Amino acid sequence: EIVMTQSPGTLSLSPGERATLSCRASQSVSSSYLAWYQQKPGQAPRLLIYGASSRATGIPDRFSGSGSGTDFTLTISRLEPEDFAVYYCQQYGSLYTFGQGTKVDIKRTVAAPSVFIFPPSDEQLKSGTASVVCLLNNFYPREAKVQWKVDNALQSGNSQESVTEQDSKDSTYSLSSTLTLSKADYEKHKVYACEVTHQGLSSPVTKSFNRGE
Amino acid sequence: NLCPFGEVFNATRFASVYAWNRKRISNCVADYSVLYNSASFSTFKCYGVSPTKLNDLCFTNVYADSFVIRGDEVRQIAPGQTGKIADYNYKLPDDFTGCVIAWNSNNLDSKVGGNYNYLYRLFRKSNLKPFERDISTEIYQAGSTPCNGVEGFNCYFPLQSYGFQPTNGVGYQPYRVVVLSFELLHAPATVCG
Amino acid sequence: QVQLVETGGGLIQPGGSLRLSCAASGFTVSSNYMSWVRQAPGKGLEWVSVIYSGGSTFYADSVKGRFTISRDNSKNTLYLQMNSLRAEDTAVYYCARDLERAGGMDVWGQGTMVTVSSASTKGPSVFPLAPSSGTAALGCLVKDYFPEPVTVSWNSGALTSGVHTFPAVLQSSGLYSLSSVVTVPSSSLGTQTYICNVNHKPSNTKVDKRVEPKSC
Ligand SMILES: *[C@@H]1O[C@H](CO)[C@@H](O)[C@H](O)[C@H]1NC(C)=O
Repeated sequence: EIVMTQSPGTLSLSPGERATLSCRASQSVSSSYLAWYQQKPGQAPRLLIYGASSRATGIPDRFSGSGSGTDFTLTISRLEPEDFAVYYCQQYGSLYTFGQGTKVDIKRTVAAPSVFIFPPSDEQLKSGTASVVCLLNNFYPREAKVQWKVDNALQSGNSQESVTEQDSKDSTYSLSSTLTLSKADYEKHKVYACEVTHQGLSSPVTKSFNRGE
Repeated sequence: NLCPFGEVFNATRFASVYAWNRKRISNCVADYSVLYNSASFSTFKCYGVSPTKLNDLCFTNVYADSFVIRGDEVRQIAPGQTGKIADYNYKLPDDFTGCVIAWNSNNLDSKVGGNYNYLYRLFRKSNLKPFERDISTEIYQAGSTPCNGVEGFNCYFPLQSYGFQPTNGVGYQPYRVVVLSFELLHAPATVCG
Repeated sequence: QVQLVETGGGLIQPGGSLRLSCAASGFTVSSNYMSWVRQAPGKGLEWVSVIYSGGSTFYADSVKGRFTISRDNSKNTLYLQMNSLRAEDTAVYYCARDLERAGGMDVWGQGTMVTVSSASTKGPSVFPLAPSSGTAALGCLVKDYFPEPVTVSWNSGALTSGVHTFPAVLQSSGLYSLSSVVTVPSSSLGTQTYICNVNHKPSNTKVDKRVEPKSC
């Protein structure tokens, strides 16, 4: 099993900058059997480069590719607004395997999230389950960590996260994290806290509430 | 005299797999002693025959087929295999009787910047029958519009280059392959140990 | 002129069976290396199966003994027969033409969605995310529905600014959960009514929920 690893996971650039995406094969493969594909949300992949450096039909000149052995590079010389998408590398010399992909981000200045915490509603509590919701609003870049605390006990394995696509006007992200408990366990504890870590925060920000208040 | 195995094994040039070379071995004694007891072979697998017993046998003729593939494809040079080589370049029969020998030749057959002399057939409408040799260069028609000898969309040159580079992984390095078929006919035997 | 169109996707249970079709135009299926490639929600591309012009077939380890690729030359169509389906086969399945060194995978279809679940159709329960006691945030938690999708609007479409409707998450129970929030001026909390409109057509469920500050 040849494993392809792409780097970085996310690339943040402005229109007109130069994009350089790297792909490393776990085993040496010929440049003859290397390809690069582009994918936009809701659309099928589209072949950009085959045989390590040959552009496919219709692919503009700003797209170039190179590399050999285990390391390969896709380069977008000057970025257009159309170029913001996800990019996958692929080897096709031993069946087919893809990399996990690299997303090209629209870059902007760092913006910290505004954090909000929502206790469960009484209606949901009547049905026997408690969902606590933490919202991270309008932040940049996407990397953000949410740490649920219940009576200062760090929670793990009982929450789920969701992230919006980059906003078309301010180019920020939003995240929602939900912590789910039984009502029986929800009423064993008092302080429910959500601690957010992000580049735009010099220190982690905590939003909390006390059950019964 | 002695069967001229050295002409086959120690040959300066080897053929591309799609145009694999065949030497007919007749009227000589063949000692397999050098071949089975050389430590210079990556692969030495025999089918229907045991190698030590080879010097104790007699056949009508022996066939020595020779070509270059990449390492990952040597497994396809065996009865009952599938893949681009076995299907479109060199096909062994299911009842094959003989031996497949292969060795790494990165020192000989690879070139910095790519050695583009060694080719394989990539496109073919149907599978090869055993021991069939297809040297066609007709443009391959992947659609319903005739190609008429010019490359283009849905119209591809059927042969492709390996492009052996010494930096390749061992699975992508060139291997020289010799297939020895020991043919049993109802006729006088001319090759013996 | 060049077109691959996939059909046959739908909802099916674990252990179930389904046959995907891919009709081709602009090239001949039987003349080409033809592949199926799948993409699970939010993940990357995973090759599934390939058929050579000569008839040889190959499969990814994750589908061996369960999937079978085939073709009909008369209808210029590629097929994927999928048996013993599991929840992880849930994905968009694309059908693609490969040229290897002669040009990679240059033609793709637009894909068909396959969902594999034990879950039965069920409408969402809608709960308020009440603003606490500058900027205020309020929302609706749309919980425990199946299958996708739901649509969420605010004030019957009048309120769009500052609205974020998040991608659903799939829960351990096999049911989906989603949240839609909006930030407004805190003052507005006194003068403006906020209602989220949740529509889930598969269960023909339509909920209008008002979200107001809770009183201390
Ligand atoms: C090839 O050359 C080597 C070295 O002289 C020799 O040992 C070998 O027998 C030759 N080839 C064969 C197998 O005839």
